Amino acid sequence: AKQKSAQQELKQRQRAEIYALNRVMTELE
Amino acid sequence: MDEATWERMWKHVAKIHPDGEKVAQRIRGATDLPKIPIPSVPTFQPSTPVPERLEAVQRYIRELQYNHTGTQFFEIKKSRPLTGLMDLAKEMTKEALPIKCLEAVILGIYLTNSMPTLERFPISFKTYFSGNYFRHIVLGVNFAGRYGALGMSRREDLMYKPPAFRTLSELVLDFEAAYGRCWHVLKKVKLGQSVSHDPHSVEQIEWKHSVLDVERLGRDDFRKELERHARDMRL
Repeated sequence: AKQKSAQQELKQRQRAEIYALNRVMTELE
Repeated sequence: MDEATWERMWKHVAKIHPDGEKVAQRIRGATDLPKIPIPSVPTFQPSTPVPERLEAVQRYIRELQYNHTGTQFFEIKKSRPLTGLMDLAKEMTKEALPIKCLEAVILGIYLTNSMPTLERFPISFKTYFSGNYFRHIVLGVNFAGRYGALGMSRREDLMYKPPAFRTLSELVLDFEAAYGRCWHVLKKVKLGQSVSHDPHSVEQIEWKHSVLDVERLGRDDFRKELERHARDMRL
């Protein structure tokens, strides 16, 4: 319901940032 | 993850990266981040030969990318029963986040449980370099009598080997040669038993059925030990 769409939109936001971070950390070698 | 964990990761990034804070500044809250497509779990026709299936499993594992963030997103208790680890493998598939060496082994098992003619078993390495010890693990596989490996590594030659090696020794010494090319000495090899194909199995992975000391054994005693272990995996 509307509670569950907030947890899918919070995990999508985190994933995007996690991969942006992974890119930055990968190019620190 | 929750907010505590989430803010742990960013403070840990703040320490390890040179300009730790500006990196969080630029990424957290950003409206124009690249949307990452969720990787499709590989499914196989019964006509597809198992080696082609393994290439697809390895591509999917790579697709998730190696986890460089310094915070591991999927804790792996090596003593959990298989049905617990397979629940966790299912969640890696649904969350679709970066992974490291141990997580790819669990994923490799989950994705190959549909291949009963394929034997799976963990292989872990302890290597030494410049005063430090290093631990790595891959998923050894046997198909139609030949050996290969699935895994995730920071180096291309320390993960995927197609099942072409005629003996287990050749597979492991290939890994030793790859370690030597980047100046790591192979100290110890730990080989587990075959993993059941039942994703609901209540049994543990036996991670340490054989432990071989490659220097205290010597070359030929190291190879005969790997061959007894291969024989012991044909129960």
